[PDB]
Amino acid sequence: MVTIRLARHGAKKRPFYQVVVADSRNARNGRFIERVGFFNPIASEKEEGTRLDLDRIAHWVGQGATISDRVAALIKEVNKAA
Amino acid sequence: ARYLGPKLKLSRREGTDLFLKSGVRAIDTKCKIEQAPGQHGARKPRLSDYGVQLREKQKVRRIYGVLERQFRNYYKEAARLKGNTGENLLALLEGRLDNVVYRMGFGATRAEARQLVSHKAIMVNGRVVNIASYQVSPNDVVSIREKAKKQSRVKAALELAEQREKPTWLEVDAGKMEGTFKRKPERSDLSADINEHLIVELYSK
Amino acid sequence: KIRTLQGRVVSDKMEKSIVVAIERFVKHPIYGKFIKRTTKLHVHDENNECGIGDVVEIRECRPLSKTKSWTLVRVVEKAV
Amino acid sequence: ELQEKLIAVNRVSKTVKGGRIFSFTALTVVGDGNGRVGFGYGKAREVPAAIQKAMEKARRNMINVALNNGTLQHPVKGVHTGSRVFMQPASEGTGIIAGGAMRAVLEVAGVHNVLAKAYGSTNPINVVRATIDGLENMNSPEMVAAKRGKSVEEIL
Amino acid sequence: ATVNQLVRKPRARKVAKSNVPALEACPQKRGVCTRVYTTTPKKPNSALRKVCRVRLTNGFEVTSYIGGEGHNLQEHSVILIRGGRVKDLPGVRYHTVRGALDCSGVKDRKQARSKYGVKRPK
Amino acid sequence: SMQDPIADMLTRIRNGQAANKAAVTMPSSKLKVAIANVLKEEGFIEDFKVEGDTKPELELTLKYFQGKAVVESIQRVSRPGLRIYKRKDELPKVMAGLGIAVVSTSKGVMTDRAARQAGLGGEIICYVA
RNA sequence: UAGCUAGUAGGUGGGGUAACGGCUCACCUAGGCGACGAUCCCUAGCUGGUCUGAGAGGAUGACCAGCCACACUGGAACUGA
RNA sequence: CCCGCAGAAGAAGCACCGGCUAACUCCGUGCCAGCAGCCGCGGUAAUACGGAGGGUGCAAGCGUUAAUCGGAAUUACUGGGCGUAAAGCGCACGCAGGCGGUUUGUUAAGUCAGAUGUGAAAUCCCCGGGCUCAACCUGGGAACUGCAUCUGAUACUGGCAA
Ligand SMILES: [Mg+2]
Ligand SMILES: [Mg+2]
Ligand SMILES: [Mg+2]
Ligand SMILES: [Mg+2]
Ligand SMILES: [Mg+2]
Ligand SMILES: [Mg+2]
Ligand SMILES: [Mg+2]
Ligand SMILES: [Mg+2]
Ligand SMILES: [Mg+2]
Ligand SMILES: [Mg+2]
Ligand SMILES: [Mg+2]
Ligand SMILES: [Mg+2]
Ligand SMILES: [Mg+2]
Ligand SMILES: [Mg+2]
Ligand SMILES: [Mg+2]
Ligand SMILES: [Mg+2]
Ligand SMILES: [Mg+2]
Ligand SMILES: [Mg+2]
Ligand SMILES: [Mg+2]
Ligand SMILES: [Mg+2]
Ligand SMILES: [Mg+2]
Ligand SMILES: [Mg+2]
Repeated sequence: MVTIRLARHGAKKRPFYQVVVADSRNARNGRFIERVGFFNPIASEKEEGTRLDLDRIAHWVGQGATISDRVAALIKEVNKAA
Repeated sequence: ARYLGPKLKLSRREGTDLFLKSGVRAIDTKCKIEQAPGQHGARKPRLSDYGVQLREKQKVRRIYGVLERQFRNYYKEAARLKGNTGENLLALLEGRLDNVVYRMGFGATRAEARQLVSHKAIMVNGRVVNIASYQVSPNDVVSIREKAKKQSRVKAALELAEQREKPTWLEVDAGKMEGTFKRKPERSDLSADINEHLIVELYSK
Repeated sequence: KIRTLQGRVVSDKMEKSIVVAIERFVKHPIYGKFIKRTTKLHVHDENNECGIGDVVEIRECRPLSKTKSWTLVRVVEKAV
Repeated sequence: ELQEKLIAVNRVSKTVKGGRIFSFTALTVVGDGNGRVGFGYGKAREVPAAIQKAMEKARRNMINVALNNGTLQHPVKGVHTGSRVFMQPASEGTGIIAGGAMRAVLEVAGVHNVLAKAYGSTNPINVVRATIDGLENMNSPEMVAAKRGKSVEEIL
Repeated sequence: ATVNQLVRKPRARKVAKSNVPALEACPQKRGVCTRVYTTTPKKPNSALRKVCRVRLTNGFEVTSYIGGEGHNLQEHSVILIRGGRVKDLPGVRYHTVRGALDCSGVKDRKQARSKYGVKRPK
Repeated sequence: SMQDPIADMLTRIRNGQAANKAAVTMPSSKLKVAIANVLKEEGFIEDFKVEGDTKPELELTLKYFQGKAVVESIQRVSRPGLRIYKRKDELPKVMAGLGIAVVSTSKGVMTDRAARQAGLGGEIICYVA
């Protein structure tokens, strides 16, 4: 039901996703419960590129929230690089 | 989107040398600078206050080669920034890339500087910047790429710039054809014949 | 510590029911004048004690009828 | 050193048995751009004579304004007949934001940054009188501290 | 003026009325010309102004002025009208748009060509 | 009927200054005494005193500097028909600090400068310039 | 547009609902709302916001987002969390 | 996005010029034709009609129309008036309502101070970052002037008692 996934903001051809925990039934860019970070696929050097609040994500997962595949890969990458 | 007409006609109508010619000759030897253009030029126009404000704004615009929409955006930004609105507007205009390359001397006029910038002769911080209105920041380095460093107009304009007065907020090496934007200029460094307050009032009407 | 209101009984002509009036002193949004405003409530009073003119403390509770959702707590200045 | 400015010139008339007689009136304002300003009203048969007489009359009867660095000490209100004027000090660089008569008087008196607005009738003569009156009935920290028996630091 | 009085009866705005009601807040309207004729202006003017009575697509019948020097307008011609009143001509509150559906551009114009629907001469 | 004694007091002060009277007298109350104390400490009147056991009369000795009246303008702000209350942030600046507004805060009546320094709001009795 | 309201306002009991309840029924009481605008008529999706304005305000509710209502017109239930 | 070829070669229009409002002369017409936001123009010298030259303002746009706010302090809370300009009921009594001389005590309702929760994100604003710049996108903050609760102050207003 409650999931953690990416909402696609930004401009044409330059995506910028917003990692938010939301009810699965809502629209992709629609109603969400909480924002837990961001992910810029076209990020350049010296830019964060990916910021995830691991504490809140852990809280929601413990409450039963699911993690979309891409968000899982982002979490893996973050915990592997740092 | 660019004024392609006679430049000395503008200089006469504003009644002042706007530096639209290279400076090899005198503007009095190139035109009748004392007479406004057109058939009824000898007339003595008793321009009103709105007239003087408009003439000042047009003088600054015709000095810098900036159209009205972009100039008004400049004014909005300057008024938004902290400090003094007129000095901020003149600071932005001086921070224009065309203006910078003209000041350092890789161009006889600002039209020639703009032509270089457009035709990709100029590099800021090592990258070719095509956009003429690009705002150079303090400590930026503006150098001419070699394939246009060979061009003779650069050399001739450099000699003319050495002939002219030198800016105090820019440091240039002609042999390397590179310059540094040391700091934002001030009203002490900007020509005191401009009256920015007229422009401020005009755009606040 | 329970959120309660304090008002004046306006009528007691119903069985196990009174209509109190809470008076609130509120600044007018536009003109800044402080204007008196009244809200009329129906209050459930078991034992039918409260008479017209009393000052009553009321607490909001679960619905008890179509229009009654406030219940009596105590009576202050029971003298009419 | 006195900057001078003509605000308005009008053609008034006086009906006589033989016809109409048209004369010209000129309102001018003079000032030293450093806190002294006066206005003059001059009447003549011709415009040059009228402006000359008005300039002389305004060069006389000047008054002193307590200017603080080219700006007003505090908001002032002025009124003469049906013209009511409001003047407020403003930060450096805003320029002089005022209508024509107020613009002329303040520019010649030396105020460089001020927010102004005229209510009621904008008849130039009364607007000039009202703004000059408001500029004159303005008190500075020095005089206010002296008047209340305090120090300027005590007044802040 | 008293605060209490304004509380009991707030300031009530004067309701603006439009000067071109037959347009119904539209920039232009199509109509079918019902009678082309000439009229006489109010004095201090003297001329023969060209006007047309038009039935609009929303049911209104209105008088519209035909500016310029020369019109091919006759009965049953479909024209486009816009707001704008001819001050010295009572009852006329609209203009016909020259260069629009059937109002042809006035011949032999070199200025205000966009205002009179005249193409650029070659 | 007299329904704003504070406004009456300010009106007597204004009229006495316009009529070049040495001193003015009015019926006393503790709010009036507090206001007169504030005016005296801010230097707008030369002195005040109270005379009387059962019906006290407040006498204010007014101040003139160069022939002209010291109080240039004084206007009641909060009035019975419209009470004015201001939070500490929105306390007014009268004549850009050259004058003083008398504010009644929870710790007594004081000037706007004193209330802003003490971090308090309150009712706005009057402006004095 | 100055009076509106008989399930109308409240109460006891039964039934009904996932849930309180005139939600419904029987009986009893004669109430309830209204000049702080009830009822009636006209217009209208609401908001974050957008434009303007020095501000207070005025107009406004396209796109984006939250909520509501509708699915040719009127009515009704079934399946199902 | 970068590199190479060719050659100024493929690329300037719209409105206006009597005052308000920046920018004026000639010719044609002659209360006609026509212009017009307002004032207004035209009856034989028209800077106001039509063309030309010149000029002014914007510029891949420029004008006209429609609509909202502003200017309009012209519904005035901020911020208006009522002898004669529009505007004090013929006059009085008076219910509801609005306002309340002075002192002390108590309460803490209005009022003020602090804290907590909330005031979705986006939007506006500030400091930065990324698209060659800008538009645009975006990190953080501030704001969301509000509401509710708790703890205090009691001057003023309100309640109560004398
Ligand atoms: Mg463009
Ligand atoms: Mg119910
Ligand atoms: Mg005289
Ligand atoms: Mg007027
Ligand atoms: Mg039951
Ligand atoms: Mg509808
Ligand atoms: Mg305004
Ligand atoms: Mg609305
Ligand atoms: Mg079922
Ligand atoms: Mg002119
Ligand atoms: Mg002629
Ligand atoms: Mg319009
Ligand atoms: Mg208004
Ligand atoms: Mg009036
Ligand atoms: Mg009358
Ligand atoms: Mg009478
Ligand atoms: Mg009292
Ligand atoms: Mg309290
Ligand atoms: Mg950048
Ligand atoms: Mg942002
Ligand atoms: Mg928000
Ligand atoms: Mg008391």
